[PDB]
Amino acid sequence: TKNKMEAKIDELINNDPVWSSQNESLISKPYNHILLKPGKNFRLNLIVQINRVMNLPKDQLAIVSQIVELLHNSSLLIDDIEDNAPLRRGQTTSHLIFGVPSTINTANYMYFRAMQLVSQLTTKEPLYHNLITIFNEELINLHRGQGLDIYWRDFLPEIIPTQEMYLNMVMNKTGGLFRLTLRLMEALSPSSGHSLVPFINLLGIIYQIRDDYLNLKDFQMSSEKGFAEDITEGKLSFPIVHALNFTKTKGQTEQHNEILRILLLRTSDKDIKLKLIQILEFDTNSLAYTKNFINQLVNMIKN
Amino acid sequence: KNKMEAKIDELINNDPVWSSQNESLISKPYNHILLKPGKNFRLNLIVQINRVMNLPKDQLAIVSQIVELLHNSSLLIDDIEDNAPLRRGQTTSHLIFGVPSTINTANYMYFRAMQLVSQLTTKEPLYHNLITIFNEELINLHRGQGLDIYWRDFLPEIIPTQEMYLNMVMNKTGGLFRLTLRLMEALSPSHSLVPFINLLGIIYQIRDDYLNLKDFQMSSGFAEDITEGKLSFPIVHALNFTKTKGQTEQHNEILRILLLRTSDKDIKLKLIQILEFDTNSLAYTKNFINQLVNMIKNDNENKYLP
Ligand SMILES: O=P(O)(O)C(O)(C[n+]1cccc(-c2cccc(-c3ccccc3)c2)c1)P(=O)(O)O
Ligand SMILES: O=P(O)(O)C(O)(C[n+]1cccc(-c2cccc(-c3ccccc3)c2)c1)P(=O)(O)O
Ligand SMILES: [Mg+2]
Repeated sequence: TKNKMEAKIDELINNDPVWSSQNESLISKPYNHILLKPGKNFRLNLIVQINRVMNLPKDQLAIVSQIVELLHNSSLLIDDIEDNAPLRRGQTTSHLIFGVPSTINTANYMYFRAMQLVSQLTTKEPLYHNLITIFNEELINLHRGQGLDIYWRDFLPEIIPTQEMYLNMVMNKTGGLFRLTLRLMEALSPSSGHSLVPFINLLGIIYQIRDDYLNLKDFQMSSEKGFAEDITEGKLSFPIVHALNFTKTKGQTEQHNEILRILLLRTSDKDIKLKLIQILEFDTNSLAYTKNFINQLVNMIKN
Repeated sequence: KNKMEAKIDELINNDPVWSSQNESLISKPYNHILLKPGKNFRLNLIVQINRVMNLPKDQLAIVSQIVELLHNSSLLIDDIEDNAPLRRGQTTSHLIFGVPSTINTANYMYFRAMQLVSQLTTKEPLYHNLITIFNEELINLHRGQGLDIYWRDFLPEIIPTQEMYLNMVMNKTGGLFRLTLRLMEALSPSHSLVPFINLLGIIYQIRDDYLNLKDFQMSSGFAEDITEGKLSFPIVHALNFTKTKGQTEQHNEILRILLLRTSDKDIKLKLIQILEFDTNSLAYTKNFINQLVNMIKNDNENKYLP
């Protein structure tokens, strides 16, 4: 009724928005699905290990953990949409089950739920301001890194990145969550000089180049060891970046172009992928180059 | 191994490298939607509201920028989520730069927006209030958008009621109206205008749902909401009306057309004719909007406005 309706609207607009625990469950489906995947012990082991120097009390360490786990899982949900990945940790990808729209919305929602947890880290406004800025800064870096990686891949051959460009993209893309985890911890430390940022930056780069490497190496050694999905994706991986620049430099026009063509196919044909990998093995010698580059990186730490 | 060790050492000891060219690459999907008019009515509302807030112009520019970023980014994401081919008569960004880049750019702008919040003030208490406001309304916006998408993609599992729909809108459409307002109120150097902005938000969304069908009916507007299978205000009224009146076949027929995700003009017209001739849903929505607007017009004791 013109009265009851106005009264109902009046009561609706004078209250916070209504949100039930049922509503919360319904929209958390994409996120709950990715949680079932393993790998959480080591990222927690990373946090733990790192704490053996930061000395954070345990309730605080646990909040950092929650923050990082949400950001990380949300990134994976989105990354998989962005890469059109059919699988994640041996399971069907969330966007294929619940659809791209819900998966995108849920992942972004969790970015903000993570943000909200930052206030549970302190009651001291000065520290709080610093933690948010860190949060803000590394998420900004994560997106800058991912944005370049995606652009190079989706607009290939518009830009053939050099090894230097690739490494700057990784510092942003992969170093983002590594630095975010460490920087939050270093701002919380009750310690008493320098940070482990440079170290974490190097760990990030070794992590990413090794990942790029094994994606091809595992497939080359065994078709049932991996799928070499980085090729299907058309990714400008470390070994690919070396092959594309080597070929251009040595004047191997045909090879340079065949590398691009296979990347642009977004193919899942195993033989075509194995051909590209053997091109990197025997012609550009990108695999050995990458293997050696990883080792040198690793020696920079162990030495 | 030292020239290589040297360059890595230089890399890991510096802030990550990011140039203005890199910034340009990444902004392309956002810039594309900028060629979209309307920015003035959104800034108008900002300027008009500022007559009660009176923020110093310099602070008003930053709020306005935070607002533009969030609104444009949310539209880029909205278009991917609805698989929309057009936005303001122009091809949507994701069809041009692809879905991957558009999502990433839109998300990047949410964070650029967030960074601008820290420049509204250096006062530590207030800053936190501003972040909290920001955080809370984005959360609401996603909850609402999440629920809207869920009802659409799971139909016919859940048919919302008018009440459920109104709560979804308070979260979805009210989020950014309230974010804008609440920020301005928190910064004001001078009763809350939040109730008024919520109503404005509800009016804006119902009217949006209404016009999407009316513009098509009065002239083949494409009625994309039908193609999208959206639980719009008229559709929600038609579904619950036929269910209550026990009109089983009309109920099912509306569900069937929505589930078709059809671009067929004749089929879309058939659904509209059900709404006009069977449920009288469009006339019901027209009336419902008028009533909401009257709540503002007949606000003599100024309960809602200042
Ligand atoms: O093969 P994908 O697409 O699953 C990929 O690993 C996704 N990805 C993107 C950004 C960061 C990470 C990542 C990898 C390892 C550890 C972290 C991490 C996350 C949080 C805290 C510490 C470390 C992030 C992975 P990639 O970086 O695009 O190769
Ligand atoms: O027709 P669509 O799909 O572009 C749609 O308007 C998208 N949408 C979602 C959320 C908010 C808004 C919106 C519309 C107009 C103005 C604003 C706004 C946002 C911030 C500050 C002032 C105004 C938000 C639009 P809808 O809500 O999904 O119907
Ligand atoms: Mg990836």
